[PDB]
Amino acid sequence: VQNIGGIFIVLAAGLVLSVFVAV
Amino acid sequence: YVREKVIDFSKPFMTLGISILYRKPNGTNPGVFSFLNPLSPDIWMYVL
Repeated sequence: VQNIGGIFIVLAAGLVLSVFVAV
Repeated sequence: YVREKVIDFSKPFMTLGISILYRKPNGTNPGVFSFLNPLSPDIWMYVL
């Protein structure tokens, strides 16, 4: 997680929520 | 001027001045990695 790498955790959380919600 | 008092000169047969000497400052080696990924490659493999 760098100076521009702080969005990756939010990306991973959004991807987990998008997997879990859709079917 | 400090040499004018002690010894004498003729006319200057040519005119000179003080100049600055330095290397020709290129310092430039552009490459694949500098133009492709100047950032951290860990960020790039995280994007991958």
